[PDB]
Amino acid sequence: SSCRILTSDVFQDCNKLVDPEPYLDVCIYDTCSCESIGDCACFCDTIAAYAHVCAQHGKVVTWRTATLCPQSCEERNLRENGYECEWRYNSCAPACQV
Amino acid sequence: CRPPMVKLVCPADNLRAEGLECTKTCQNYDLECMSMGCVSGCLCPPGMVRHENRCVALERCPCFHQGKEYAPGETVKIGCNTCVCQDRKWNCTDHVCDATCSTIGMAHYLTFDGLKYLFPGECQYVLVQDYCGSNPGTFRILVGNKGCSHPSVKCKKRVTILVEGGEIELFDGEVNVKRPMKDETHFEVVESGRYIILLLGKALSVVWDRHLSISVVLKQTYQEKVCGLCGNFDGIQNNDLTSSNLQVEEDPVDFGNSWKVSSQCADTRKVPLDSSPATCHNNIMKQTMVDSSCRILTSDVFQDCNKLVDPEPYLDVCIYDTCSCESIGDCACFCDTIAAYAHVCAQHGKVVTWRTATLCPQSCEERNLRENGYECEWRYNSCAPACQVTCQHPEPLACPVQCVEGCHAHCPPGKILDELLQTCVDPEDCPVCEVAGRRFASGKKVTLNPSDPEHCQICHCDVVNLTCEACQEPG
Amino acid sequence: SGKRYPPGTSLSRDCNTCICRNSQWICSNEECPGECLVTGQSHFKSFDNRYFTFSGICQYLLARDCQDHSFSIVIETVQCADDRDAVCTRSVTVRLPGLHNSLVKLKHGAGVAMDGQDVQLPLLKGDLRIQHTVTASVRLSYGEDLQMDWDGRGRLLVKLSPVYAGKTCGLCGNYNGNQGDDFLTPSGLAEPRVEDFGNAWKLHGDCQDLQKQHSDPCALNPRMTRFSEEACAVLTSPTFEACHRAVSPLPYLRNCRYDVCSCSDGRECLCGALASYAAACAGRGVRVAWREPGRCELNCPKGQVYLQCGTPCNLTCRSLSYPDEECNEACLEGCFCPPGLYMDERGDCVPKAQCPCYYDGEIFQPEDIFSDHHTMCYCEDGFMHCTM
Amino acid sequence: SSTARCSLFGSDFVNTFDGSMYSFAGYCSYLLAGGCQKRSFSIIGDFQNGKRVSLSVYLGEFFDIHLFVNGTVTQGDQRVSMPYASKGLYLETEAGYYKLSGEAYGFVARIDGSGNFQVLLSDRYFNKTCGLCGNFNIFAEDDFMTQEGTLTSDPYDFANSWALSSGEQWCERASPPSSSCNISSGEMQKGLWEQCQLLKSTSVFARCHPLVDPEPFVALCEKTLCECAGGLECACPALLEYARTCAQEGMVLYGWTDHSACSPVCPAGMEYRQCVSPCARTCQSLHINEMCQERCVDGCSCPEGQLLDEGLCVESTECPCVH
Ligand SMILES: *[C@@H]1O[C@H](CO)[C@@H](O)[C@H](O)[C@H]1NC(C)=O
Ligand SMILES: *[C@@H]1O[C@H](CO)[C@@H](O)[C@H](O)[C@H]1NC(C)=O
Ligand SMILES: *[C@@H]1O[C@H](CO)[C@@H](O)[C@H](O)[C@H]1NC(C)=O
Ligand SMILES: *[C@@H]1O[C@H](CO)[C@@H](O)[C@H](O)[C@H]1NC(C)=O
Ligand SMILES: *[C@@H]1O[C@H](CO)[C@@H](O)[C@H](O)[C@H]1NC(C)=O
Ligand SMILES: *[C@@H]1O[C@H](CO)[C@@H](O)[C@H](O)[C@H]1NC(C)=O
Ligand SMILES: [Ca+2]
Ligand SMILES: [Ca+2]
Ligand SMILES: [Ca+2]
Repeated sequence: SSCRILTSDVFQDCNKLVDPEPYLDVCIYDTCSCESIGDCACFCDTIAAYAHVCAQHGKVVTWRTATLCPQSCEERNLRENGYECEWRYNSCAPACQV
Repeated sequence: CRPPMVKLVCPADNLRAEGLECTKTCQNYDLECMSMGCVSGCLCPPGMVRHENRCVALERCPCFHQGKEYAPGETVKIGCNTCVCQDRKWNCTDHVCDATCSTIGMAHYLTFDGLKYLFPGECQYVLVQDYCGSNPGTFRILVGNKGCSHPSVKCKKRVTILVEGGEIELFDGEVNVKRPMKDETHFEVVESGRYIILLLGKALSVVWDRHLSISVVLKQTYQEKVCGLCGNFDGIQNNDLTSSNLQVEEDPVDFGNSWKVSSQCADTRKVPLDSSPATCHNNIMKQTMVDSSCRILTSDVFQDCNKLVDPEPYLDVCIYDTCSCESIGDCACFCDTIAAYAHVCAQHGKVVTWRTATLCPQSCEERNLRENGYECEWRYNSCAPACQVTCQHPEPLACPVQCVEGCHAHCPPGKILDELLQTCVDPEDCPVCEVAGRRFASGKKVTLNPSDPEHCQICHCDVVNLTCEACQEPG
Repeated sequence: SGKRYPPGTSLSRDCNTCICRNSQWICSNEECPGECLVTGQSHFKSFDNRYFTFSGICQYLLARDCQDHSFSIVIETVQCADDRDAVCTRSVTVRLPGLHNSLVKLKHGAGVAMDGQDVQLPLLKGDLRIQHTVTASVRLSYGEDLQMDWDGRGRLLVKLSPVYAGKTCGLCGNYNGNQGDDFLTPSGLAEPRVEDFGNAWKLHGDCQDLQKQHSDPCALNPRMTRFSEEACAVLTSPTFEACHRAVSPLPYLRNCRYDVCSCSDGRECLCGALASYAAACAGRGVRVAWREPGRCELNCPKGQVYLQCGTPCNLTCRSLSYPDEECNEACLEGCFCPPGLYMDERGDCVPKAQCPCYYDGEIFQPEDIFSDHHTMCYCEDGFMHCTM
Repeated sequence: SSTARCSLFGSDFVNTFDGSMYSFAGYCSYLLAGGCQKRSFSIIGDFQNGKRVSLSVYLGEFFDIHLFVNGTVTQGDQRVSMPYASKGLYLETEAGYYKLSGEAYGFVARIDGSGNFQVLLSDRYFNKTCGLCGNFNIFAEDDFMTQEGTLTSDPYDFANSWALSSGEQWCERASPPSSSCNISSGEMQKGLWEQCQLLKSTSVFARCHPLVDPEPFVALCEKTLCECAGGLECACPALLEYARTCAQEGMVLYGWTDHSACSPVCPAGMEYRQCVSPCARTCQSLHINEMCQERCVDGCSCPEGQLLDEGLCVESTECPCVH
C-alpha cells in the first residue's frame, strides 16, 4: 500500500507512458529486506527513480511532501552568517546550467 | 617532611592511632573511617585538610556537584530552585516546581513524580483527573488510542479533555471543540512550531506534537489532588501505581486496565518479558542496527544534556518502538523518540541541534511556496519561543514551555505575524482591538463584566470596530 | 493482579493488610522494615527499593545512622576477575559505638573478627549476637533493630526497622519511602549520575573515581552472548510464574546478563543471580523450586539433603542444651538430614544420644558426670541435668 | 608502513605487532586483537592442548566465523562452503592460503598450510588495541598490558588474562610444560644447533640484520631442536617467520628456500613461490589488467602455464566451460 503510490493520482500522467509494475517489484523487494530505522532511503530512492524516468519523458512530477521523504535544503543557507535564502528544493530542474 | 604539615607516629598508648590511613580530605571529612593503626606518615595539621595535593588551610573547601568544583558562595540552578554552598554543604530552596506528564512514543508513560512504565493498550484511558477521592474536582483528561498495542505507523491517538463543562478534543493534527466552556477567558490556544500548546487555567496546560506526545503540565496548586495513569503528583515515586481500587500494583499492565473508561473493552494481555520486543526477537542484526541508531542519545551533541537527564529511559523507548514499528516511508517511530529527549533537554536550558538532512530532515519550505513569490520567512529552529505575540494573541501569555522545535516565522521588527496568512505584516494591519484605550487582546469575543449590572459598560470588538453594546437590564 | 476476590477478604502485602469493601481496598499505611541489598558483582538495592550498579574500587560507606550514631557499615570492593566490569565485595566492616566502640569485620571466607581477633561462633555478647546459618553464612543481630547476612562471596543484606526511618545516609539511602532521593550525596543535594553518586561516599582519596558505568560487558567477551541470553531466560519463563506478580523480574534479569558475561565462573554467577530473585520472592511468601541437575542442585554432604523449606529450631545439638531459648525463625532452605538426626561439632548429624552438651561455654561428652562441693551435673542426651 | 603484523607460528610461539616473541602453550580460546575501549570486532584463537585449532572473528555480538586448519568453516554451528562473502567479510583462498579479509573493519587474517596464523591490521588501531598480540605502539617493552590494565613480565599470567570462556568451554589456567630437553641431548644438539646459526652466516639472510635482529629468532628455535627427531626441518619454522618479517618491513628476499632444505607445505601441483601476485590468472577469469595492483605476497602457485581450476593445476588447453 505504501508502494502503490506508484499507481497514485500524481503519477497517472506518467503511468500511461511508463509501466509502474517493474518499479513496483523493486519497491516491494528492497524495503521488505531493508530494515529502515532512521533513514527511510531504501523506499524513497525507488520512487525517486521512477520520477526521474517520468521527467525524462517530459512528465515533471511533485510527489514529495513533509510526511513522506521530506528532503530539506536549508543547510546551504544557514552556514552563512545571514540566511540569504537562495537554495530551494526543485521537483525537476535543469542539470546542465552555467 | 614538608613544613605545611607535621609528621605523625603510631603511639603505643591507644589502638586508635588514626593517621595516614584515615587521611581526612574534603569529601571524606564528615564520613567515618576504619583504622588498624597509623602508617606513621606526615599528615596535615588539625585545622585543615588535603585537596588536589594542596593542604587547603581552611575548612571552606569546595562543594562538588556533577563532578565539578564550586568555591563557597557559588550557586547552581536545579529546576526552579537556586542553591548555594554556605559552609561545606549545598543550601537549596524549597519551591516546588511544575510537573509534567509525557507519552514517550506509542506505549510508555512518564508520571509527574517521574516513573517510566510500559502499558500498551487499545481502549480509552484516564490520563489525569482531579475527580479523585474526596476532592470536588474541576477537570478530567482522557486519552484514547486505536491500533496501538503494537507501536507502528498505526496508532493514532485521540484526546478528550473535560473542564468547566467543556469538551475540546483533538485528532488528525487538529483541535476540535465540541462544547464550549463557560469561562472562555482562561481558554487559550497557541499554534507555535511543531506543537499545539493549549492553556486551560492558571494551573493547567497541554502540549501536543500533533501525532503522539501528550504533555500535560500542572502546578503547585494541586499537590496530591489528582490521579490516573500519570499518578498523584506528591513527590513520592513509589505510589504512582495506586490503581482506581486504592492499592498499589507491582505490574503496570494491571495498573492501566484499572483506569480504562469502558469496563467492557479488552484488558491488554501480560506480555512475557523480553528485551527483544517483536521483530528484534529472532533478528539479532536488526536488534543491533536499532541500538547503534538509538545510541545517538549518547552522542557528542547530547553530552551536555546527558549529564542533566539520564538517556537510559529514552533509550529503552527508542529500542521498543522501532523494533515493533515497521517504518517504510515515514521514519517517525524513531525521530519522535529523539525529539522528545531534545525537548526535555531544552527545558533544562540545553538547546540542541541534532537534526541533519540524512537524519530526520523536517523541511519547512512549503509555507513560503504557496505565495506566488517565495518570500522566505519560515525557517526550522532547534528550539524557539512558543509564547510570542501575534495578530491574534498580542499580549504575553503564561509560558509553560520555554522553547519548542519546528518551522518558525521571522521577519524584521515592527512586523507581527498572523496564522490565517502564512506571512507576517505590520501591526496596524492586524485585526487588533483597543476600545476606550486600554491594552488587551485582539478583540476577544468575551462578555466583559457580567458581575456588576450598574457598572456593566460592555464593549466588544470584532476586528477593529470601536464599538460598545448595551447591557440588558434585569428589571 | 488480574484476579477476582469476594467482598470482605483481607489480603496482606507482607507488612500491611487490605480489606475489600465496595470494590475498593481499605489499606493500612504502617511503616515497614527496610532491606538494603548488595549482591552480584556490584549490584545494589536501596532501602526504598532503587536498583543500581556501581563498579567502584574503594572503601565505601553503605549505611550509617545520621542523626545519632548507633552504627555505621562500610563496604570494601575489589576487581574480581580479568574483566574491568567485574567488581565484587570482599569484606564489610561494622562499627558499634555503643559497645567499647568495637569494630566487627565480616571476612571473605564467612569469617568474623572483633578488633583483630578472629572468633569462634556463636558470640552471644549482650546486645549483638553473631551465629552461623543453615547455609554456612553468618548473621549479625545487634539488639532487635539491625540484622545482617554474609559477605563471604559478596551478598550482604541489612534489615533496618522503622525506628531508623529518614535518619540514615549512605549508598543505601535515606529509608524514607521515596525512591527518587536515593542518589542524595553528603552535600544535601541529589545527583543524576550513578558514577558521581558513589564516588562521593568513598572514604579514601587515593582511590580512583569511576568515570564510566557500563551496561554490556558481553561486548568485551562476545563468546558469552548466547549463554547469557539463554541461561537467564528461565527467569522470565513459567518456572518463576508464581512471583512475577509479587516482585518484578526485569532488574534481576538485568543483573544476570551483567554477571555471567563479566565474572570468571558463570557456573556460580548464574546460580547466584537466580537465587537472588528466589530469595526476593520468598521474602514476599512465594517459595519456588528452581533446582535441577542442570540448574545447580547443590551437593549436600553425606548425611544431609536438600530441603526447600525447613526449620532451624530443633536441628543443632546446641538446641537441646538450650530448650528454654526460643526459635522465632522462618521456614528456611538448605541442607538438613532427617529429624531424628541432629548436627554435631564436626558437622556430622547424629542421634540425640551422642549429642554433647555445650554448658557454660565448655563442651562435655554424652555421659560426663561432672561434680563439685556445691552442685552435681550429668550430660544425658544433649541436655545437662544439673542440680544443687 | 600503514599496517602491522602478528604471527602465531610453530608450536606455541607468538610474535606481536611490535616484535616481541614468547611461547604460549594455551589450552583454550584467547583474544588476539581488537579494540580495548570499544570492540567492533575481535580476532580470537582457539587451542585444544598447546597446539592450535582455529581462528575466529566475531563482529560485536551478531556474527561469527570459525576457520579451522583442517579446512572446515562454520558460521555459528552450521558448516558452510567456501568462498563466502557475508557481512563485509570475504573468506577466500589466496596463493593456496586461506584468507579472511575485513578491510571495512580493517584487518586481514590468513592461515597457511602448516597451520600458522597471521593477522594484518591497520594503522587506525595504533595504541588503540590490546590482546595476545599486544598493542600497536612502536615500543616492544610494553606489549604485556594485562586486561586489568597492568604491566607484566611472565608471558602466561598476561596471556591467561585474555582467556575468553564460553558456555561449552569453561577453561582453566595454563602452565609452562615440562622440559624434557635438559635430559634428552648430546650429539644431536651439536649437529642440530647449525640450522639455527645460518640465519646469521648465509648471505641471503645476511642483509635483514639492520631491519630486524635474529637474536630472538635463534633463541626460540634452539629450545625446539631438542624434542623432535629424524631430521633438520625442526628449525625452519623460526627461519620462515624471519623471512615473513623482513618482507613486511620492506625487504623481500629471494631463493632462501633453495638450500634451506625446508619447503613449506602446499597442495598437489603447486610449489612454494616467494612473492607471487594474489590475482593469479585462472581458467575462468576475465583478462582485466592494471587493476590488481596490490602488494606482492608470499605463497604457492601453479607452474608457468598450468592454470587453476577448482583447487588444482591444469594446462590451459584443458580449460572447461561453464553452463
Ligand atoms: C523548478 O520548479 C519550478 C516550479 O515547479 C519551475 O517553474 C521551474 O521551471 C523548475 N526549474 C527550472 C528553473 O526550470
Ligand atoms: C541556608 O539558607 C537559609 C535561608 O533562610 C538560612 O536560614 C540557613 O541558615 C542556611 N544554612 C543552611 C545550610 O541551612
Ligand atoms: C533558532 O532559534 C534561536 C533563538 O531564536 C536562534 O538564536 C537561532 O539562530 C535559530 N536557528 C535557526 C536554525 O533558525
Ligand atoms: C462593530 O460592532 C458594531 C456594533 O455596534 C457592528 O455594527 C459592526 O459591524 C462591527 N464591526 C465589524 C468590523 O465587525
Ligand atoms: C578437523 O576437520 C574435520 C573435517 O570435517 C572437522 O570435523 C573437525 O571439527 C576438525 N577438527 C576440529 C578439532 O574441529
Ligand atoms: C596510549 O593510550 C594511553 C591511554 O590513553 C595513553 O595513556 C598513552 O599516552 C598512549 N600512548 C601513546 C604512545 O600515544
Ligand atoms: Ca506519587
Ligand atoms: Ca529515599
Ligand atoms: Ca607495545
